[PDB]
Amino acid sequence: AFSANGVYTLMRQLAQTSLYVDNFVVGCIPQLQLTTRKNVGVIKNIKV
Amino acid sequence: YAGISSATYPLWNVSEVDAWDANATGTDKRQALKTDFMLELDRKIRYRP
Amino acid sequence: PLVYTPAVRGGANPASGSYLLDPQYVNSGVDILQATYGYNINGTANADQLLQRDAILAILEYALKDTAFVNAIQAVAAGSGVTTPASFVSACVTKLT
Amino acid sequence: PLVYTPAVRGGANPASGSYLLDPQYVNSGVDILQATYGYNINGTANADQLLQRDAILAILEYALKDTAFVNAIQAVAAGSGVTTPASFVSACVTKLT
Amino acid sequence: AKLNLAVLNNVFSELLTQEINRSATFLGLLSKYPERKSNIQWGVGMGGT
Repeated sequence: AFSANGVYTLMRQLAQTSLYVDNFVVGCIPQLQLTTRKNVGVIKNIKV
Repeated sequence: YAGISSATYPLWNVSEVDAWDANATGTDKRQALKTDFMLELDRKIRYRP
Repeated sequence: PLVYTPAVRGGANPASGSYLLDPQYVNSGVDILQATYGYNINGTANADQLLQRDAILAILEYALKDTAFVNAIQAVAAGSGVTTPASFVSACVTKLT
Repeated sequence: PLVYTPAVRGGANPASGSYLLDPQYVNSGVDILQATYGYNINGTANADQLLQRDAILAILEYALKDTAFVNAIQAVAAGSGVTTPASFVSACVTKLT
Repeated sequence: AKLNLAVLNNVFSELLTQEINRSATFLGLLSKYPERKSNIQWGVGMGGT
């Protein structure tokens, strides 16, 4: 998996059958983290 | 968001300013960006250093 | 019926096999539980064992964390015929039927 | 009155307080738990929570491994109104009275 | 039936978060001095002439 813009994504070309098909796929597996909830401030719903 | 819940341990909460007044008019109350929301939010950030 | 989904937020059906439990605070907030949960290790689940895995996770995510459930299981351990703690778990089955 | 000891053989009262459970096999022996149990983390156990810690460990060791208790908690999860499992514990706590 | 789901070790990351306001601001500006006597004595001069 290459790291296009820091996100590690596989390519994994699928299995061919008929000499001109070339099925590809692409995908990654993410997660987000918010250590230290002290710094965070929100204003909930202002107008629009 | 983790094992820690904001009910048991209140040191795991954000500073929030809810701009939805409980009794103003009826039908989308929605207080609209008073300039002192941002320094009533800044007071809460100053406590948790 | 019963419509339980696994209560951890992003780890419902892990491919690694180890469903890791979120830490509870079981003893009215003075302790911690901090378990895991492996999946199928002696075959597969034959459509009864999905429903029993559906109910073991419910009594372990939500019930021990609760403060009113533990006061009922506290009073069962004060009964007149509850010693040798394998008759404790057969005393509550007669209460659950 | 329940006369209960920690069921692991040599690890009754540990030094750190991280009482590590031995793994019991649940769901008619198809999957594993591998839990722990941290002791006093938000105070002490104030002479009443020694009786609730007495019964959480009893329902975690001698109950989920037993094959009649897991069918007793299965039949509660097949009734009417037992959905959204925060109410599954409420229909189980009123049956234990 | 994986051959290594049962034997796994949960390892943490080297990341600890402080959530307590242990700040000493007013103690930070007081000109700390090493007194070794039994009580501090000075003189306050009133009037009367």
